[PDB]
Parts: sequence; structure tokens; C-alpha cells
Amino acid sequence: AKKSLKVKQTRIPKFAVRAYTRCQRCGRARAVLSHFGVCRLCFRELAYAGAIPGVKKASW
Amino acid sequence: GHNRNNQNRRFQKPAFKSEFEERIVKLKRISKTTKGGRNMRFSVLVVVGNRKGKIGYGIAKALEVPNAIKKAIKAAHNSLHTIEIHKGSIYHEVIGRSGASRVLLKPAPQGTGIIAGGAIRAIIELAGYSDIYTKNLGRNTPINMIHATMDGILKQLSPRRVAILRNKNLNEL
Amino acid sequence: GQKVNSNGLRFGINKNWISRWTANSHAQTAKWLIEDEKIRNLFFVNYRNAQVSNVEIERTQATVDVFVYAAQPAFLIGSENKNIQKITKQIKQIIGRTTNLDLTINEIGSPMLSARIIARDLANAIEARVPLRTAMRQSLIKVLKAGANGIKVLVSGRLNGAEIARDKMYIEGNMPLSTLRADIDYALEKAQTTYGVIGVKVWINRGMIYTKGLNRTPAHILHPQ
RNA sequence: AAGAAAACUGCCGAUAAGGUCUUCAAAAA
RNA sequence: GGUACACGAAAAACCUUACCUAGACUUGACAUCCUUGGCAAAAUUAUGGAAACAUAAUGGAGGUUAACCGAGUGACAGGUGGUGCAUGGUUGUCGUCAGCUCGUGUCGUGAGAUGUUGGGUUAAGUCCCGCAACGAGCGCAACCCUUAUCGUUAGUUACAUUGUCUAGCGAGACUGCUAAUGCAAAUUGGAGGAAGGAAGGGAUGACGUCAAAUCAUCAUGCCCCUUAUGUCUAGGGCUGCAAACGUGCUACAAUGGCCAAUACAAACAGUCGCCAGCUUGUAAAAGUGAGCAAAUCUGUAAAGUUGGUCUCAGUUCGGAUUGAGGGCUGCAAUUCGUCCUCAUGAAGUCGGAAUCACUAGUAAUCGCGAAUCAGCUAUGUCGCGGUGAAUACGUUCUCG
Ligand SMILES: [Mg+2]
Ligand SMILES: [Mg+2]
Ligand SMILES: [Mg+2]
Ligand SMILES: [Mg+2]
Ligand SMILES: [Mg+2]
Ligand SMILES: [Mg+2]
Ligand SMILES: [Mg+2]
Ligand SMILES: [Mg+2]
Ligand SMILES: [Mg+2]
Ligand SMILES: [Mg+2]
Ligand SMILES: [Mg+2]
Ligand SMILES: [Mg+2]
Ligand SMILES: [Mg+2]
Ligand SMILES: [Mg+2]
Ligand SMILES: [Mg+2]
Ligand SMILES: [Mg+2]
Ligand SMILES: [Mg+2]
Ligand SMILES: [Mg+2]
Ligand SMILES: [Mg+2]
Ligand SMILES: [Mg+2]
Ligand SMILES: [Mg+2]
Ligand SMILES: [Mg+2]
Ligand SMILES: [Mg+2]
Ligand SMILES: [Zn+2]
Repeated sequence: AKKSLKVKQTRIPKFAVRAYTRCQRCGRARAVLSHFGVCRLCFRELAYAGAIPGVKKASW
Repeated sequence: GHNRNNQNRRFQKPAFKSEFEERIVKLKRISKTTKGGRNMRFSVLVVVGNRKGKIGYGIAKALEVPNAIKKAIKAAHNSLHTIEIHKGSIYHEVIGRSGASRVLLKPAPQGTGIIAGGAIRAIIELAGYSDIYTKNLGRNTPINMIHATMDGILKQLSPRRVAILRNKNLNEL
Repeated sequence: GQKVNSNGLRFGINKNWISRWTANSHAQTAKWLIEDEKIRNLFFVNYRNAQVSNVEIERTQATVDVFVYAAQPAFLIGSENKNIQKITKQIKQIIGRTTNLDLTINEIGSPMLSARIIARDLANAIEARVPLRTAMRQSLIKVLKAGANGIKVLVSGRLNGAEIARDKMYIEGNMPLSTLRADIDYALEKAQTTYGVIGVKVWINRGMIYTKGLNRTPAHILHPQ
């Protein structure tokens, strides 16, 4: 039961507090980056391929 | 373009491609032990012979069969000994010794064929010899059989050289 | 042990980003980010007989630009420019009609030294039941003769339909992976076999690029002689 | 100048069964 | 076990949710392919409703079907269902340890040896010598980022006690010079220098081991369900409780508690937000309300300094537990949100056998910010600065 949860999340609920944010590529619910709308483990593939502009490795 | 091409499928399986004349005589699977795991390498025993009087043997080890194959290939190419035949057979009865391996070779009349089996049969075919009586009186390790067989054939004395030295007449009594 | 992704380790130092855009807000930063993945994945999965090596996407507030390099653009182009219009309609539906699309199919130079089509060609051989040793050796020898540095191919999976998974590597030359100045191109593919999934990994070394710039110039894209 | 220099001892037992893993060189336009 | 236990989970009231109880559905809430039309789905108002859902309404953007709205329709969709001992991918561990191999050659009947082991030097299989070995690849090192001095460009939203500061480029440190001893690498000392002999930190982690972890991110072979292991909704559950362990917070106190005044940061973040100021309120907060899309406006720095008080007590320590009244978020706070005020005041006075971390701006400690987030006893996690130590004689023992 993932796709239906994804579809239900896309559909608007009847209460505002009923709305949660899921990853947009896959369907992972937890550990979703609101800054990108992408979960933590999809961010690796996008960051490691150059799809996301400006995302370089950090050295501090 | 018009490369024609009709019926059939792809490259099927033609192959030919050879020279001199050879044949795999054994493919063992040796292995050592390291700090975790087992390094496994294939060992091949190739016998190379032109079937006219030139024959050599080559044993090689490599991580993969193709590699070890061509290694033993070149190996035999390097170490090739020269063989002389009399009427297609071996001149005098001989016992080849190598370690605990003893191979008996005996002259045969023209027609019997190669009565050999195993490493000796490969050697006799690869050397050129036809009629030959053999019996393996010892171990069944292919490398030692090849060693014993080649030792027996290389110590052979020609009917000519003997009398020459011996100060006799060619082959005359 | 585990190694850092070779392409991802060299980003922001010698290699530019495949998508270069600045969004308005964090809501438009997600849409413009998922849509390009769909577009890129579309291009790569289907329309594969063309050997598309890499597709970059360029977007402004409202203008989308696509730069597609391929080895055989005839399949994209089609019969008297047919498939091209067809593929255009797919892209417009994905992003939206309200924008302007500007496809720019560019022919590629030096097709060999690109880890995408090489990995794709390796992966294709495995679905066709071609023996793995022969397939890998033949692709490497043509690649090595083409005039590049060492190539490392790792093909892990249920090799040859086996029930116990293995892995075979084949290095041929100096491939300094820990070095940042090297021009190493990396790509990964999933060979879908009747007995499961095969992972093929290809590292290719295309010389030394002392350039401190991020791409800013065709890499293997350049057409030499 | 011919030196040497010296061991020293507490205690310290065991680890259920059967088990992968090398497929192959025929060789390749 | 190390390599699980503030782990997946960077936010369980509803949602999440995969679980239970119920009320409902069947080419299905989502998808394609096909014959076929589009002259809708929404949203919202009614009635019945726990809500799913039904019966009635405005019949709806548009664009003539583009997308979708459907009918007909069987292939099918679907599974967080099983198998991480079928896998791909990703990762832990030895370990950032210094290793792991190959080509040619030589020796050995052979597994195999050689190089890779000897002597010096390192953090290093780092380098130099020797050497039946000669070379090569991966690892090591450097190239990358940052901090430490300076030059140059620029001067607003920084500075404006005039050259800080910010960020572009560059210079600078190279065992470069010298002394000692070594064949040579190289070691030590000295000089100058902001920086001296990997100047500090980070990214970078070889072949492989543990059938190590994940089919619950995703993908996937195979097996299993198909008016049900699929789907929608309401309520419960993930928050239990005789117990045990792990990781943290608070303490047992005058190196302190309470009150008043007051000085000095860096980094980050911000328009459903940061919220200045003002008014009300014992307070959480409410109202008004500018300013800031940001070097401009906002997010009170605390330890620290001074003064007063407490006088060693289960206390002006310690805050648990319990009762009541308030404030905020949210349909909704009982199961199960947190904050404030009042009331109470458990244990605990340094903790047995045994154990953990740490070699400088480090340990200890004091605040600040960000992520997920409507809100959240996150005391968690990731970061930033203030103060700021002690010790290393040595490898006999101990672990690797
Ligand atoms: Mg799924
Ligand atoms: Mg929520
Ligand atoms: Mg060990
Ligand atoms: Mg005793
Ligand atoms: Mg017993
Ligand atoms: Mg584990
Ligand atoms: Mg729930
Ligand atoms: Mg209409
Ligand atoms: Mg019509
Ligand atoms: Mg496993
Ligand atoms: Mg060694
Ligand atoms: Mg030696
Ligand atoms: Mg040596
Ligand atoms: Mg390094
Ligand atoms: Mg297991
Ligand atoms: Mg499944
Ligand atoms: Mg519910
Ligand atoms: Mg829990
Ligand atoms: Mg100002
Ligand atoms: Mg104030
Ligand atoms: Mg108190
Ligand atoms: Mg409550
Ligand atoms: Mg240390
Ligand atoms: Zn995701």
C-alpha cells in the first residue's frame, strides 16, 4: 500500500492538518526535504548526477 | 551497403582457427589460501604437436581459462622437442621413467593403430607416430605421464647413429 | 569497502551540473526538479537504439531548453523529421503547453569514451544471452583501440543465471580514482535479465584535465580526429 | 679490565547437526 | 557483540499508519491497450449520516476534444504479502589500516616461490640501497575545500575612532639555506619567517571478510492473494507495565541558590515568515502595528563583572509527583500536545563489583542557530561562538 497513499496525499483532504508532504519521485513519507520536495535518499541520486544546480560536495 | 544477409540468425558458431595441431589434456583447478577466502586459478596441460616430428608440452596457470590456455599454448611453442619416426612407429622397446611413473613403449606392426590411452595417446597422435604399443605401469597423473612418455621417446637410438659410432655399415648386420 | 560515487565526488570542481536553473520558491524548486528527472528518464529508457550519452536541461522563469547529444540521431529525427515532432509532443505534455520548448539534438564526437552508451551496450549484450566474458572482452578491445585510458567494468549480479551471485571486474591501465584532476566518466545501468537484475558499472579515464573549471566546454562531446 | 646477564613459575574449562560457491573453452566476423 | 538499543523515525492526537474493531467498494481510489462519445470533474450549499457514501442543487476551467470527462471492454491494475540464503543498488566492519595483485622472466615433477622478503627512513608497500628479478595497476602521498600572514580589485546594505570587514585573483613554506652524519633517501639542530619539516581540520576509505544490514526508499527473479493479503472512512493502537538493560537530561549545592544593575560573540534563518515598538495581562500570550525578500528589518546571548541576601540544613538545595486556574496550535488535546501562574515538595548529601570519552582552543562547561514541523518534556540530531584546562616517565602488563 504505497501508490494509493501517494495518490491520497496528492488529493486535497477535508482538513488542512490532514495534509502531509511525501517525496515526489518515490513515495517515502518520512525524511522528506521541504526545501526540495525530495526525500533524503533521492537527494543522493540527484546530487550525484548533477540534476540539481549548485549541489556540490562540501568540505568546510 | 547492400550487405545481402537473408535467412540464418546471427554468428552461429563457426570457429576453425588452428595451426601445428594441439589438444587440451587436462584442466585442473588449483587454489591457495589467503587472509580470508581462497585464490582459485585454473591450470591447463596443453600438448602441441605438428604431427610430423615436432611436439612439445606446456602447463600454465591463470585466473581464467582463456588466459591460462594461451599461456600454455605459447609455453609448448617454446619448449618443443624433435622426434624421429621409423615406418610410423617407435624403433625399439623402451620404458620411460619419471618419478614414480613408468611408461612402456613397444614397436608395433603397421596397422594396429595407437593402442595408447590418456596422456600417451595424445602424445603419440601429436608426435606423428601411428602404430604404437603402450601400457601405463605407474601413476595416473597427466603431467607425469607426459614427462615419462617424452623421456622414453627422447632416449631412443636411431638405427643409423648406432652403427655409425659402432663403426659398422649403415644398418647392415 | 564502499566508495563515493565517482561522478558525484567530482561535482563543483571539474564537472558542471547537468541541469542549471534557479527557481522562484521552494514549491517551484520541487516541480522543476522532478519534471527534469522524468524527461531525462524518458529519453534514456525508451529511444535507446540512438546511444544518447547525456541530456542537459536549461530553464529560466518560463523557457525550457534541452540539449541532447546522441550517436545516431536518425531515430530521433525519424523519416523526414517525423519522430522528432513526435518526441516534442511528449516533452510539451510533461512540462506544460504554457511554455516554449527548444529541442537541440546535437551530434556527438568521440562516442566511445562516454560511460553511458558503453554501459548501455554492455547491458544490451547480457539480455541477448551473449556470453559475458566474450561480450565484455569485445567491448573493451574496441574501446581501448579507440584511444582512451584505462576502463574498469564491474558486472555484479546473478551472473549467467547462477543461484549464487558473483562479481567480475576488468581493469586495463592507470585509473586513478582518488585523484580529482582526472577526467573520469561514470555511468550505471540495469541489465534486466530473465533470471533477475544485472548491475554493470563502467569507469572510463579520458586523460588529465588540469582545468579548474566545471565543464564549461564539451568533454567527450568534442569532435577530434 | 675483560666482562656478561639472567628466567621462574596464581589460576586459565568448554563451544549442538548437515551444509553452498565455480559455471566451460568450444573461440571466436 | 564489537559493527543493534535518542537506530530506520530530520517530528505517531487526526493525518502519518504499514496494526485492531467496525461501516462501505469491486477492470476498482491510480494506469495503459483496445470500439466508442464527449454538451466535465471540482468545490460548495441541503437531507440522511461516526464519517465513508448516497440521494437534490450553481452545472460550470476549458476546448469541441487537447489534457481529461466519460461509456463498452477483457487483457489486467494492486500487495509496506514471503524469500537481503536468488539478487541489483546503497552501507557497517577490519580501516584511512597499509596493504591486495598482475605481465614477462627464473626456480620447483607440484601446490607454489621470486618480485612484495634484507639494511636504513617514514603515517604509509613513502623513499633509498641490496637483491633472479625487471616493470606495472589499485591503494599511500599531492592536486580539492577551509583556518593561520600579506599584496591586489571593490567600497554599499559594510566601515565611517578609516582601514576593519566582506569575496574575486595572487604572493607566501619549497627541508628553500646552513650545521651535524649517511653512498642515498633521509633524521636532528639553527637562521629568517604569520606559518618548518604531513602548519590544524575536512572530503577522499584498495582486493576482500562477516551468505554483515535492507524485498518497509526504489528497482527486481520467483512464490502467494485477486468481490481480497486490494480500496475509502470513523474509532482505537504504535504512548501499556510486576520488571531488566543502553544512551542522555536534572541533581544531591555556598566553584552555589535567589534578587538588581551590566559588558563582550559567531553562524544561520525569515513574507501562511522574522516580528521591532506601543497597550493589556502576576505570565504563558492577546490587540495595534511599522520594518525586512534582507551586510539594511527581526530572531533579548549566557557563563562573565559589581552589589544585596541566604550560613551547611534534606535547606532560600533538589525538582519529582499531585490539584486548580489560564495561554497557543489545531475540525478535534480523555486515551495522547506543550507553555505560564498558583498549590505540594518523592528520591537524592557523590553512588558497589565494573566501566566510557579525551593529547589545545582539545576535555570540561555557557549560551545561539538550523533541519523535518500547524503544535510537540528533541533533554535528540546537525552546526556556531564565549570561558577554558590537566597529563604523557615508559611499553613490564592490557586490548586490537
Ligand atoms: Mg510500491
Ligand atoms: Mg503534519
Ligand atoms: Mg585478522
Ligand atoms: Mg588465589
Ligand atoms: Mg562437557
Ligand atoms: Mg549490523
Ligand atoms: Mg493513525
Ligand atoms: Mg461544457
Ligand atoms: Mg467530439
Ligand atoms: Mg547479505
Ligand atoms: Mg606483503
Ligand atoms: Mg630473495
Ligand atoms: Mg626489493
Ligand atoms: Mg588521499
Ligand atoms: Mg543473513
Ligand atoms: Mg514486493
Ligand atoms: Mg483513522
Ligand atoms: Mg515507537
Ligand atoms: Mg544600520
Ligand atoms: Mg524586547
Ligand atoms: Mg531550588
Ligand atoms: Mg491533555
Ligand atoms: Mg591522537
Ligand atoms: Zn524519495
